[PDB]
Amino acid sequence: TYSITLRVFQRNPGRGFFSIVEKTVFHYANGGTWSEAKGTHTLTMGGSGTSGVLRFMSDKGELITVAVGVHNYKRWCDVVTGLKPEETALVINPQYYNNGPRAYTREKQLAEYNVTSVVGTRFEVKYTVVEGNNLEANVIFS
Amino acid sequence: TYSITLRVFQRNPGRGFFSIVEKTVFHYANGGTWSEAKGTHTLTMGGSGTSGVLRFMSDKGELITVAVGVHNYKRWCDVVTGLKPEETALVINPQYYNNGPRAYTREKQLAEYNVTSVVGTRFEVKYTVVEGNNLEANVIFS
Amino acid sequence: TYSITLRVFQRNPGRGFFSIVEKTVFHYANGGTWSEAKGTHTLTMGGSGTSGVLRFMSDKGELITVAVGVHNYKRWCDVVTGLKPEETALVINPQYYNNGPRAYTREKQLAEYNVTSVVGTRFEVKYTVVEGNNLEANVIFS
Amino acid sequence: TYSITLRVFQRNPGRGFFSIVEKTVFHYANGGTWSEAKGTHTLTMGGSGTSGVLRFMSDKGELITVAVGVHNYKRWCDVVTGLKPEETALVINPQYYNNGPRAYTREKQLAEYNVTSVVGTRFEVKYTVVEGNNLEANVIFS
Ligand SMILES: CC(=O)N[C@@H]1[C@@H](O[C@@H]2O[C@H](CO)[C@H](O)[C@H](O)[C@H]2O)[C@@H](O)[C@@H](CO)O[C@@H]1O
Ligand SMILES: CC(=O)N[C@@H]1[C@@H](O[C@@H]2O[C@H](CO)[C@H](O)[C@H](O)[C@H]2O)[C@@H](O)[C@@H](CO)O[C@@H]1O
Ligand SMILES: CC(=O)N[C@@H]1[C@@H](O[C@@H]2O[C@H](CO)[C@H](O)[C@H](O)[C@H]2O)[C@@H](O)[C@@H](CO)O[C@@H]1O
Ligand SMILES: CC(=O)N[C@@H]1[C@@H](O[C@@H]2O[C@H](CO)[C@H](O)[C@H](O)[C@H]2O)[C@@H](O)[C@@H](CO)O[C@@H]1O
Repeated sequence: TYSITLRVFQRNPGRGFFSIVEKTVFHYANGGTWSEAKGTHTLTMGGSGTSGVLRFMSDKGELITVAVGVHNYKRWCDVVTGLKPEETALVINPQYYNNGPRAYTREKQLAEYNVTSVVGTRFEVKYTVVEGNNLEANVIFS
Repeated sequence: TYSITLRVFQRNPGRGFFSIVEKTVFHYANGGTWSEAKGTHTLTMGGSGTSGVLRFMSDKGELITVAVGVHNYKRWCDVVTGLKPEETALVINPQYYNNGPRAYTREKQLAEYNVTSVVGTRFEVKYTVVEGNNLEANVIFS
Repeated sequence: TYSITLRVFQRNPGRGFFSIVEKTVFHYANGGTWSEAKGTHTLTMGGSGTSGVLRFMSDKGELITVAVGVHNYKRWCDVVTGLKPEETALVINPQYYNNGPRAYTREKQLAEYNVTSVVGTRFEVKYTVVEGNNLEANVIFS
Repeated sequence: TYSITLRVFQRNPGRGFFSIVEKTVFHYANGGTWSEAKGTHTLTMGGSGTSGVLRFMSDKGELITVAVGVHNYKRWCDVVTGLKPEETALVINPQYYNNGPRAYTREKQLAEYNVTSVVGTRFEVKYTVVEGNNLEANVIFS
């Protein structure tokens, strides 16, 4: 199995304050489960080849998704911003598979990704433990 | 908009103890969001015609999903038990739409549903506020 | 160290739904901390001879406290019901020490305790692991 | 009633990640309760003249407390760092009253306070709504 444990850092009150509004797990690799402990979020997966998505909403209405997973035994991540209300995590997570429009991002196996949204919010995912089965990453909103 | 607020009642320690491992929102009706407050869980939706699923896992390994939504201006619900690890909420939620195998259950517009699983766990969903836009239901594991 | 992990079972929607409104840790035995994981609550203490209290409020307005700790290397518990708003856990926890009015209950070192409040709500604390340093109990509201 | 709603911002992963390990409510002004909603924390009090404390622990072992309250109809705040394990929030909260050693900080009725701990962690409490009965503050760790 693989696990990915996320710590969420929100840096800048001017961007508003984000909370989780959805959590999905893709069905490959015998699926997986999200759990929470001590304010952290862990995705546990049945092997290499699947992923999960957290969707966040800010108190200013901004919607963004963070995807993490393991592809061919290496971690990957992506952040999608500027989402419409109908673009739920249930819509987004499958887009990384079955030759969907985001598959290329999964294939990159990124240990770090940075993107800034249409309303100016800075997002970074950065793995702090980048190899092995017990992976760790910081999700930073700025 | 419609909201459905759930209170989870776990009755019987012999069944183990369940926690939420996934939360999905279907993309119809401009989507929606899950939120938590005072130990309760609220699905807020952009109109009639969509839904969301909570997947639960017990500390004895049992996996079950609870689906709630609004179909043609009336609440509906379903509970699916005996799930395999690969049958995530991401798999289950869409099965209520696009002529999927669970669409019939949504169409019933049930205000109450009772089912007992293969390992003997009793599940009930019961709406306590059954009409209007601010719906309320108890989810009982027994 | 000693830890006590609690699982909260709520049986009867007629009593309303309870959530935690305060958590205290008494200062003996190098204190301790509350943490949450997978819907469970763990009090971790620096040794035998201290305790902590969760105060709960129901959505029907009922206030009650659950105390757990270790006294002379054996677990103990208590439940206090019918609290007034000013009787916070900060008031209650110290009453088990310094010859306070609740010390007698700590001294009993109970592995189980049952009480019914004046409004008819049944409360039970029952330890399912009653010996050693990694203690476990169910807290049952009914 | 007075309420104080807190949003917690953590800026700098180098300081580690903090989670709440205790929440107290002082017994004056008919007490009060802590609640959580959408990742925010609200202290609801029966009137002016009381307070509550959140104690946080980082995953690097640092212990700190944040006190908020209303004194003579104006908000107040304080932060105490470098705590030993036995200095729980149960010890700290009462120190703001009965001519205790921290009363002077309550009496200042501060809308903002900044402190850096001996290990280099910056803490700020800043009220964003500083008047009326529905007060709001950001708690920033850096
Ligand atoms: C080893 C690995 O990461 N493989 C990835 C695939 O994962 C496998 O997918 C199959 C279903 O096709 C099955 O669920 C396996 O258990 C799982 O390991 C899959 O994610 C593909 C997607 O393009 O990438 C890798 O091949
Ligand atoms: C009024 C209502 O509940 N209608 C249901 C449909 O919901 C609509 O679906 C469309 C997309 O087809 C769109 O998203 C609308 O905003 C939404 O109201 C849909 O759920 C169907 C599924 O069979 O049932 C009703 O017709
Ligand atoms: C071993 C044990 O449980 N002792 C209990 C006491 O606990 C000790 O208390 C002292 C403070 O007086 C100190 O904090 C120690 O670290 C702690 O172990 C205490 O709880 C008394 C209360 O009457 O009961 C036992 O003796
Ligand atoms: C109006 C106000 O904020 N008064 C503060 C006091 O609060 C009152 O305290 C008494 C108990 O002595 C009682 O609990 C009241 O209900 C409460 O309003 C108290 O906090 C003092 C502490 O020095 O400060 C103000 O006077």
